[PDB]
Amino acid sequence: AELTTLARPYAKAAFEYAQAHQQLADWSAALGVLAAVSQDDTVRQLLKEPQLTSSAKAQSLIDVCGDKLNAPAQNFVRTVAENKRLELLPTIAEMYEQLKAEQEKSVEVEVTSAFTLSKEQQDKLAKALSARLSREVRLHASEDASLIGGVIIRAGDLVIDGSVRGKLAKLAEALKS
Amino acid sequence: LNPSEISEIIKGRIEKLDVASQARNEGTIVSVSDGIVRIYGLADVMYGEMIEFPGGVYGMALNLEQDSVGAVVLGEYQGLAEGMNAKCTGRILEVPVGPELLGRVVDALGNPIDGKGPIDAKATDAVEKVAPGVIWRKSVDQPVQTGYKSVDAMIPVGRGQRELIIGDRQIGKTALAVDAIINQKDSGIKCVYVAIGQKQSTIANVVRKLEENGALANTIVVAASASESAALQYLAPYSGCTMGEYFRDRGEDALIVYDDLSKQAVAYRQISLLLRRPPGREAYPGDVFYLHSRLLERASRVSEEYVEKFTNGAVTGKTGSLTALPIIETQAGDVSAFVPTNVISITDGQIFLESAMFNSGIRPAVNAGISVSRVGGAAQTKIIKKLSGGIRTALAQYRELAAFAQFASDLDEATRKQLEHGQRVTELMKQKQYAPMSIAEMSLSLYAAERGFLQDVEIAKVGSFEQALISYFQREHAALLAKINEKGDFNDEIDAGIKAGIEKFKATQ
Amino acid sequence: MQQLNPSEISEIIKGRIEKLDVASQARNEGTIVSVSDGIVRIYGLADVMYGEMIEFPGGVYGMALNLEQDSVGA
Amino acid sequence: NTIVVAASASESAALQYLAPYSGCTMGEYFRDRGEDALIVYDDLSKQAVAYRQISLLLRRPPGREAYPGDVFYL
Amino acid sequence: AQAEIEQELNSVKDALRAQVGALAVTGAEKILGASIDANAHEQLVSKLAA
Amino acid sequence: AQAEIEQELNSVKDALRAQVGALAVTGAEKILGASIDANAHEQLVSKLAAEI
Amino acid sequence: SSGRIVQIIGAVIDVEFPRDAVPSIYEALKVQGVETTLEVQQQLGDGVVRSIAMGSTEGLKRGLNVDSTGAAISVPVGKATLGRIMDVLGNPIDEAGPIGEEERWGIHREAPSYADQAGGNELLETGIKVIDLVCPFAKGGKVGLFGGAGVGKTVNMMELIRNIAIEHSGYSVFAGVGERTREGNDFYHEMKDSNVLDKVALVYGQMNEPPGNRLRVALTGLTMAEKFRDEGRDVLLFIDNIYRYTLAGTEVSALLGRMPSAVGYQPTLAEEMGVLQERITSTKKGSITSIQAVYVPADDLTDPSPATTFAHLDATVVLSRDIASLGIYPAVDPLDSTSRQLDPLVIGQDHYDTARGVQYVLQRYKELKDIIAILGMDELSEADKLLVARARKIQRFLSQPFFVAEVFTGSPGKYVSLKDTIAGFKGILNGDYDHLPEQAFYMVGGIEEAVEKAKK
Amino acid sequence: SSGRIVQIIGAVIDVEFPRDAVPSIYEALKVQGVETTLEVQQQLGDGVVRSIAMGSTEGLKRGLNVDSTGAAISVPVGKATLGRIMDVLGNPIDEAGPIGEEERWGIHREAPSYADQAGGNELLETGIKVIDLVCPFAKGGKVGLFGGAGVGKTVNMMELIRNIAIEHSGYSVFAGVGERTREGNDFYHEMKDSNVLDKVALVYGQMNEPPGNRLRVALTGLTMAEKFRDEGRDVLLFIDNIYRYTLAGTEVSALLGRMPSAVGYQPTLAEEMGVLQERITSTKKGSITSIQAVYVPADDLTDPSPATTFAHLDATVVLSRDIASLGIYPAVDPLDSTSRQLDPLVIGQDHYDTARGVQYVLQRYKELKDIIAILGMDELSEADKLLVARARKIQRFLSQPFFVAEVFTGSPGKYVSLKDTIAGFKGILNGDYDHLPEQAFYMVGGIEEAVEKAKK
Ligand SMILES: Nc1ncnc2c1ncn2[C@@H]1O[C@H](COP(=O)(O)OP(=O)(O)OP(=O)(O)O)[C@@H](O)[C@H]1O
Ligand SMILES: Nc1ncnc2c1ncn2[C@@H]1O[C@H](COP(=O)(O)OP(=O)(O)O)[C@@H](O)[C@H]1O
Ligand SMILES: Nc1ncnc2c1ncn2[C@@H]1O[C@H](COP(=O)(O)OP(=O)(O)O)[C@@H](O)[C@H]1O
Ligand SMILES: [Mg+2]
Repeated sequence: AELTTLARPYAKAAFEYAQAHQQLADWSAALGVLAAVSQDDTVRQLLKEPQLTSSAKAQSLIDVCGDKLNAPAQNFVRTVAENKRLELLPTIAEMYEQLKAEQEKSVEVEVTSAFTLSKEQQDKLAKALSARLSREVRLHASEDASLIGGVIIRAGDLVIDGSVRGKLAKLAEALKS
Repeated sequence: LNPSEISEIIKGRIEKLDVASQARNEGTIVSVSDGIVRIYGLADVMYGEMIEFPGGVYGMALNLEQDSVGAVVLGEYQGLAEGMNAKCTGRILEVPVGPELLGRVVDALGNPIDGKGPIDAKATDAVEKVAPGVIWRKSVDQPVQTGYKSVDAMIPVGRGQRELIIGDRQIGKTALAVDAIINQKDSGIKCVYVAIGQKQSTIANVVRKLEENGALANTIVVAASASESAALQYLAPYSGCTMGEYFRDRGEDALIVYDDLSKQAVAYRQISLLLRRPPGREAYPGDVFYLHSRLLERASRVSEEYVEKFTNGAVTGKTGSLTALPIIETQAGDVSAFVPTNVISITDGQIFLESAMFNSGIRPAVNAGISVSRVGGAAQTKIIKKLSGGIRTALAQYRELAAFAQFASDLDEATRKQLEHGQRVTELMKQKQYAPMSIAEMSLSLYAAERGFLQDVEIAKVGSFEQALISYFQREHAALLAKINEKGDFNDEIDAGIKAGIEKFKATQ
Repeated sequence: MQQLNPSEISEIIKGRIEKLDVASQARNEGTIVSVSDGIVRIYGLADVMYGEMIEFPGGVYGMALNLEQDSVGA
Repeated sequence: NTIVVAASASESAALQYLAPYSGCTMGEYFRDRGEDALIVYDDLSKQAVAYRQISLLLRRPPGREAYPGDVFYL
Repeated sequence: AQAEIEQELNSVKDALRAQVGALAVTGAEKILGASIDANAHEQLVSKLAA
Repeated sequence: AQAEIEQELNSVKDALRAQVGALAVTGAEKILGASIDANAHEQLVSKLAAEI
Repeated sequence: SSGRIVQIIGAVIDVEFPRDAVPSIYEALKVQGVETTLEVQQQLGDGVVRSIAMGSTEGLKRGLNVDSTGAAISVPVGKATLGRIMDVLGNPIDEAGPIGEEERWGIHREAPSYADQAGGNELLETGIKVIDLVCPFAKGGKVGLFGGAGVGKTVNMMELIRNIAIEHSGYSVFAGVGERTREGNDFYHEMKDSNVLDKVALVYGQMNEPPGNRLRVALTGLTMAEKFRDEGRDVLLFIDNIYRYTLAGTEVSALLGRMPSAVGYQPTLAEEMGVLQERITSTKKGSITSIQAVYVPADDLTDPSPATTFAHLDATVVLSRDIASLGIYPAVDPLDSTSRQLDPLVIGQDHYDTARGVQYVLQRYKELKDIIAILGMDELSEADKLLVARARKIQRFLSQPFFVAEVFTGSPGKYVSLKDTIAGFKGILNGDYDHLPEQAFYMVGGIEEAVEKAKK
Repeated sequence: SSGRIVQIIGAVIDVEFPRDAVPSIYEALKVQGVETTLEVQQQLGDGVVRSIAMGSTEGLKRGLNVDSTGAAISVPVGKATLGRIMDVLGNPIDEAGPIGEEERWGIHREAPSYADQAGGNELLETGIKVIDLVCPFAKGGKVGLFGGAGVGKTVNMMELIRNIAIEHSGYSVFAGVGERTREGNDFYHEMKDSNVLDKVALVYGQMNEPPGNRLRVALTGLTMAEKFRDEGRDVLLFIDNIYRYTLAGTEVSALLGRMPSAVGYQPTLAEEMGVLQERITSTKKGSITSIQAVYVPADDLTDPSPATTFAHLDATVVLSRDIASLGIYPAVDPLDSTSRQLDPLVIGQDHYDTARGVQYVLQRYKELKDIIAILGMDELSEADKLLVARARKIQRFLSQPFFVAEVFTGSPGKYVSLKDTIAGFKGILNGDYDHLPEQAFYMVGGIEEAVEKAKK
């Protein structure tokens, strides 16, 4: 199975607890610290040792994380480790962030461009995307010398190609055929 | 020959290019194995939709799981790699349709492979369909003539009938179907020939024999040869069936050949076993009957009310039809195998070709004991239905008595005369490849067999007799043959003119 | 990296967030997770024996035949 | 004049699978120095059965009569 | 024979106009002369089509 | 006819080189139309320089 | 409340619902845009049900909203179904307006109880000689017509419809399950032309349909027959291919997550057969006489689908490709066809003794096939030669021209009474027609027509 | 960028790469520090490719660096391959230095297209009389070759190599699929002693090699034959067993864990046969004609491996022990060998009438030989004795001396044109040479050499 298929009910249980008890930012910081701690190489070598029990792996992760975990997050760590699902801990955190983006009505949008865009240009693209998607948007701008002009908007699976490289590929397909 | 101004087409293409941004739904390839690609993303894709890959490669979405999309590649998969982009097209799987495909050789997606330029089709239609229902059908009664004496006398095919052609390898299945295609060049019935799993030199020889006999301009050829992907071999009969259904839905008549449905079932078995689906008899999938039955139900005759409903009132008072001739290859005469028995349970009769009659020189090779048509004489013309009542019984009396010719001089009179009539009717049904006969010529041969004008003629001079009789009626009684070739009428005037011409042939020639 | 077991469902996991103790449910009681083709898979029933009768609502009875690590097939 | 190599029925399937190769190495000593040797493998069928046992217990994918794909190569 | 004359001739015209159209796309260096003043115009029409 | 198009091919190939620099300008004015006023100077040089 | 589509694999769709609003097993669901009906099979947990579509799934995407109807698939029942053609969902497909029904019934219900069963052995004469001889029928009984591809099953059913319609005055339900659309159009126009359409209700789910329609159409036809039975009437139920219900349960079985049984079948094969077949019976309220055609895959009778079908029936008629390859129609193997009405306390001693003597002579003829093939008839003994002669006359006299087979041959059809069949086969077994040639016994009605055919 | 070995299970090796540098399907990979080549079969995801090793994996570990070549397995092509033995990678396995090639080609390509087919049914003249009379070969055609061992298969192959090199200015490629090492060394020394080694390129994929080598060795030999076809020539391609190619596909598909098809075979059986056989065609530049020896499993012609192979074959040549015991060489059965080119539309009426007359006279002699064996020569009539004399003259005129068999016969070899074969066998069939003795017709070329043989 995929990692998202296995990571779906843990993120849904954590999101339903954090929406029921008004602790959304606490669990988002806790799952971010837990994902980043579980991707470090020394902790990953410790979590693959065969002589350790699952309770000692959960106790080592709780003792490493410390003050960034409240008591239901520690209960969540013991439930994840008892079902042998600790390698899912980045994917769980990512799916939690997706659920929180549907709850606060926001979408994370990546915009790539040929030259640097100013704040007026980002506010203009963000307002057009907020009118189209009916969500508060958050733009993340980046550069690319492969484009000769224009922008490329990526929002989830939605791709809007306004670059002239794509218009050059359309003209090449229109004159080749 | 080549002026420079006629290459200004490029400027006009620049004046019809839309450079506005359009929104797409996109994904990324995760894994490629054996023609099956798993894709992350593509959250708006539909079941059965074409998926665009780079390099002009398309796929079809089969497995819409919650976190991945499985797609089957409609072409060569070996240039596809992890990390490459996938796009939705908005289109359930389509082929171009129209009269512009007549004369052309295409692949399973309608792209031309003959080198004669682009196809300017004005319409596309879906590959996957459900056949029209119970109330929209009409019973079959118009004739389709194959031009063979044994087929048009004994097992007649009508407009809208499904008629299977089944038998062993290399005994003339492609030959009977291609000659049935060539006999439609002046009849108004348009033709589709689908080759599945055949060699390319065999396909090129078939299209050269179609052009040499003047029937290529009436025929669309769809080809998916033996080194293509199994997806295209699986999907080519439905694409050619949509190409025939264009002429079915507008009150016209078409005819399609699937020259191996047995290789299409092998290709669908390959696709299903690579998807790890659990198999049954002969490792075929459980829906393999459904694979043939979704296709052949589309061959039908539809009523005038269906044609008036489809064209929104444009075509009024006309029925349309699509006749099918599927072809099944057997192993050593085993007709009780799983795929042959699945296709018999679907068609309206079958024509069995026997290997022993082919190897003894009885070259159209039709086993009259077990070939049958469910429509029968409702489709036949009047003179052919009247004169073929005694053919099957003469061949029936020959079945067992054909081994008695080594001692037949010490037999009674009725057994000897039944065996002599059986040898004469058996020698009459032999026929060469690429020599079609009209209604009048088969009526002359059937009247020469049925009315006892073969009785004083020996066996080695039967068919030469037939040829000479045809030539005599072409130079003396040509208005009689033009009277018979109108709609196959029979009355006492035609009866008397035929019998007077045959008696003058037997007396003076 | 195996597939999802029948106790990996988010009310059960959210239950374990609210209280880690197994005594949230009694050892003679369980809850139906899944129903398919005469097979009922149940989370809980920690004191059940092989062949023991299980009481469902509506007068329906069942019998446990699979006693797995996380689930009971009846 | 004879070396006898034995891998009996109560020994490990790994030793029954390796015995023909070990006996072949002992026979090849004489071939590589310009002398002549003759070897008898009294059951190659049982060597294939022991290799089938090793391949099925290692969860390698089976084929015809549950033999692995490299039994011809064996 | 006359159909094969026209089909050979059309394959030559299609090959010549295919290589001329493949040469005109490769001359995109005019598009390489652009600055940010046309990029602001391109981002304006990317606003207008959403 | 194959021998005749062999004679005609060189003269039409010499006729096509006077039109391709206009073809790139006709495509480039559709793809980005904000530099159509500058391009009338640019085409007097680089019509050679991109063709070679 | 509303759910969302999370998975589409072929005909099988997974829909996620909220946790306090999960729909029950066999509940109908509706997609909000296209109006595709789904029927719930399984509850997987996590709010997700696994369902089978009653229609085409091309064009459907993940994320579509799905409503629940709160009940099962309900079809119109009663007087208004007569004369009309309907599909699996009860919608009319004959272009004749809406059905003016007064009530609708769900298609899933339990079998009637053991105390509600009705016994009876009153004979039903069919007019066909081999059927009235060796496997006789009863009113309120169950008939299977087993056979391979193109051996006759439909021709025999059309003859059984035509001859059972003579002495029956109630209603009829005809269910086409996975067969030819052209056969449905021919049977409808034949009943409309001869004015018997207003007694017969027609349900059709043919070979052109997606497998949910073929999986559930026989339940709809049986629900209409159950309403006619529970009004206290005597009704006829005809089902062309019951094998095609079973094969539709093959086509969705691995998509429902099941491990395969032997030769790739579904593991719930006998239970789906039992849940369908135990509703077909006569009760104490009213009676159902049922005729069902049963397909045999690759001519193998030990294939599990006919072998599970055999114990659900009162009378079993097995057809043979070898007997039809000899030219004998209706092609019934007399040594493989049994019925429970072949019993001396039902039919009498004379008819039973004639049937046992016919089966004895054909069994001893079947045991001599290889020695007749190798050495010939001449090296038998004299009583063996006489029994082979009487056996070939019995085999020729078991054939019969049919009224529905008049298009195939031109010979007129025959109706033979039971008394003439018993008297003719008794006269062949006693030696009264040892001077007749054997080809005079072929394709005649009575023994007197064989007497007139012998003088020709 | 390079990758690392993450898994070694047998010959199946998984190698992990960075995510922007995953190599293509069928790309050749090289293990650093070792002489091991891998061929990519599948892309599993997360940068990991699953591949088959083209040698022994003993001594390999996880963590070894693996370089990608950027292309498929590339073999040397051209005139430098002639006279040389090569493996599947094109490396020389004779001890004669490097191949001095000018060009290397990859072994995976498509079939020639529909517009690239040459057209017609042009015959390939072999110069052998029984082959050019009874079972004629097509340019671009495929020949099944049947028979056991010791009846002259290798001598027929060397005579076809010598005839296509000297009389038609073409070349030959041998591909030994599952080559026994003893017989390959014997075949190499037999081709040195018959002076035909420099006319043929040899590629062996031996029996003790892992089955991807035995799968791709025919593609290697077909790539060298394609370069020889693209120099404007007519090429012969010999495949030693096509069933070992099919079985190597079965073994490679079993190692990758694919679900097997009917009678144990790979589910891509027809596709892997078609990728090899559709590249052997006649194109507009030149042609490749293939001679492939066929093993039949369990003497079953309806087994899936010969049923997939016989769909591509255009002719069969059957070798017989009984013709070779009579001293007649080559030992081709004229009654059991078939051809699709033996058809009067293909070769004309005259060649067809001569070949069917020879086949009728030999079939009538075959049954009259049993008549003479059962009752003696005095049972036959004057016309039967005349046919026996003409048939023995036909049977001895089918023999022919070969240029590669001059040690055996003690005679010069002969090349016979097709015109002389039809004229000579027509001259025997019309009774023009009944005055000659039968021993003049043994081991000559044309009919005139038999005429000058009957003066001595
Ligand atoms: N009526 C005929 N008279 C003489 N020869 C015929 C006739 N019909 C077919 N043949 C010959 O029979 C041969 C086999 O025919 P054909 O190729 O149609 O067979 P097939 O069963 O379709 O074979 P394939 O396995 O290639 O599909 C051909 O060489 C053809 O010329
Ligand atoms: N009683 C009969 N008389 C003559 N021919 C028959 C008879 N029954 C069947 N046949 C022949 O067999 C064919 C197949 O019959 P059908 O009932 O359609 O078979 P099935 O239902 O088993 O597929 C008929 O179309 C006809 O040619
Ligand atoms: N053309 C021929 N003339 C005479 N003898 C031959 C000829 N071909 C084969 N033979 C005899 O048949 C034997 C077997 O030939 P060969 O081709 O080596 O078969 P194989 O390769 O299967 O062993 C040879 O030893 C030779 O004596
Ligand atoms: Mg039927």
